[PDB]
Amino acid sequence: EISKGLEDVNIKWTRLTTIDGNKGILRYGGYSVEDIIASGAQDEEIQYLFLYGNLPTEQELRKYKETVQKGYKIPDFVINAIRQLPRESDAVAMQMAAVAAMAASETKFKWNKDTDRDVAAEMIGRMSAITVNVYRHIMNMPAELPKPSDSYAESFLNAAFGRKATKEEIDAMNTALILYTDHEVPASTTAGLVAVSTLSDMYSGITAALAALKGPLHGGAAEAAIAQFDEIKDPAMVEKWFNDNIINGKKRLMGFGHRVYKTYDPRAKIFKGIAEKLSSKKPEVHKVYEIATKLEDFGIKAFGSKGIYPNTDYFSGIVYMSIGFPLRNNIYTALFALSRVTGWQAHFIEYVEEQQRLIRPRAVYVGPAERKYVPIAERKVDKLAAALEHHHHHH
Amino acid sequence: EEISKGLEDVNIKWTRLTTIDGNKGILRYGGYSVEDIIASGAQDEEIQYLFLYGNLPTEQELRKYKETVQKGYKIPDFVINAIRQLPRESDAVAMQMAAVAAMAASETKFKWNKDTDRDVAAEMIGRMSAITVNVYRHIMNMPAELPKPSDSYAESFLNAAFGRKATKEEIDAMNTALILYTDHEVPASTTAGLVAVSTLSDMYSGITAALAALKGPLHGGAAEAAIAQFDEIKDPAMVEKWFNDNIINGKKRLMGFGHRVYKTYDPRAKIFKGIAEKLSSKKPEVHKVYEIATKLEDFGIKAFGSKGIYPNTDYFSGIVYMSIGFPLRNNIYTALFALSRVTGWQAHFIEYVEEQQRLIRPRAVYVGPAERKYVPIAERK
Repeated sequence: EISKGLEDVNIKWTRLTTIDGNKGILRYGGYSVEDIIASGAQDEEIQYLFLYGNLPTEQELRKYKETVQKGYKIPDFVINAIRQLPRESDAVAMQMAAVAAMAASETKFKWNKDTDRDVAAEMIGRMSAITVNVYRHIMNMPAELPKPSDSYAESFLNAAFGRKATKEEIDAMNTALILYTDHEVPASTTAGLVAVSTLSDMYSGITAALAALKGPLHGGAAEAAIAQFDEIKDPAMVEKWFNDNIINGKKRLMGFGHRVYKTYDPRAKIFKGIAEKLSSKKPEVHKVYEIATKLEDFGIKAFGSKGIYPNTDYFSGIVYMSIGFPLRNNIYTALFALSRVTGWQAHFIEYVEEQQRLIRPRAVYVGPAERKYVPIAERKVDKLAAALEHHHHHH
Repeated sequence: EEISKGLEDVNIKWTRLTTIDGNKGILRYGGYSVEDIIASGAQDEEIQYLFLYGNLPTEQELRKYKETVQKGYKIPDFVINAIRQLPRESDAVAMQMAAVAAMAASETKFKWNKDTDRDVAAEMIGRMSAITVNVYRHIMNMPAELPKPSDSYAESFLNAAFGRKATKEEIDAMNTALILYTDHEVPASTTAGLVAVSTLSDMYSGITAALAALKGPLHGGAAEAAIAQFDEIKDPAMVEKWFNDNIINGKKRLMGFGHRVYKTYDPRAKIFKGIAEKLSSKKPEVHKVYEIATKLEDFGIKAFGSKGIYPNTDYFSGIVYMSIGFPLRNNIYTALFALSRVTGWQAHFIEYVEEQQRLIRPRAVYVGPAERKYVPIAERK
């Protein structure tokens, strides 16, 4: 029997994350994300939580931040690994090309309990520097690096855009990084787990994670929802669009439904609120929000009874857009990777350090039976010669 | 709650491509034994075609196929530079990964389509040659260069890599090597790539992820490990002693022996040994390694043969590569593996996405902390 999609197959144990799909609770190391955000946590604290297993003291957090900020400095050839690419490239593909360059140069990486967390921490800073430069390259802006500031989110926004971000923007970006840190074991995490299962380096693990994330069944989810709202164009048209395209089944309602949440995504609940506030000050963005909420009611009424509700990516694009990030080049998917790099590395360490096993699944053979090899010369037989071979005079 | 450790007993897909008889020691591609394939003198292109199309090509089909592959000999300057801007101490397979990653990014119009997947794969097999040529050249501080069209892919590869006309013996050996490593089971490289294309990510990303896995020492580096082992023995008269001091006492594993499937001589090793003997005999330092290798081989077989532990493909492969002219450094042999295996990878990705597409998304068992209230940082310790 084939375990299609490895669905319901346990690839590892984890301490990091758990989801209650029926109550809609997402917990990091035991802490609910709703509680984390309501308490005003820094994303750095949640990074620390993932890498160390507990929330940091003030001093620990102070030290952790220093280590992360070392990653703000990346070599020029890593930057050039981005900028030498056609500007049309997917943003996540750009991230992949840079980390692959980085994976190649990191010849002194070793899996080691003494250094794994520092390596990962600095890499989270490098991921900010990379993402900043992916964005600038896509926008035909000069290269630049993140610099230390009061928050990791602020350092990222300010360098990405080359301006001082508002407190509200910084806060929204801080929440986004926290909300996308980890979630079960999707295809990106899984691909990375497979790579490090060979004891390949952390960077290659991330590289493989990005390769899976590039696909439209994993990446592009936040962009798809926006494209859907833009397709509707006007709020008065929502029901007509909803009828012509969703109810009769011509296309899927983007940003609805989930493999685990049979209720409202806790991440979506949080993003919706932020989306309302931030978009309210940008007339063009607020319109997208109004289209989104109007569509939301039609979706819940139609699909709510079948456990199909808004997921995290229904409103996340609107939040990113309010902050200042455009739809093009799947930039939102790159923002997802900036966040998810913490979960990825945390899972890789957990795997390699405490439950290491070479990953090597099977395939069921359903091909041709054994047959003798026929040299190319005798493969296309001359019809006339063949027919004449065992022929005799017959008239 | 049971963990499928290493996914070892999990069927991740079906395949029509490859099968192994571990008791007889037979490897079959689309029903054809590699022994029979090599004895009959097939070009690797015929085997690339067998993997991508499901049958051996006619003369006409092969001719069209070669043309598409040769288009892959021209790759953009930024793919080449994705290699050459890297430190030369970089791992060869890592250089390959960075190159394919840049390519994946530039290929913005790739779409999975039953009508075009194979032409894409064919040209990519040619690009993979172009990439490996330049990975080798960069490691050796040689100028960049591209393969040129000829009747043999193996020859186009060798002539571009070394910048000289390879002998027939060298071409044949490389052609055989490409065939022998085309596909085998579903290792971490095939698997990682399968997980990536299961999101419908592009073929190039799929290759990129496969390379990510292959870079690890539990997957890559096997040919190199065996060579390092013959070199620590240094002399052939020193073999018995080295074998007692390092193997009998369990201090290190006998490299290039044993296999998860073959409980008999690896059919790839049998073919490789013959080539290694012939090709190395003409190069004194390499011949020295072959002589160590065969002498060690006898000890291994008398000691471990009864438990079904015999020489595998990586026992002699390094000697073949060295005789052709490729050095031990930077895991170049693993890059040469990737060069061959790129056919099997793409063939598996196509088989999966076209005919058995399913998003790969396994589970993790939670064994972490129970629920706890968030504590603001002011009140910690």
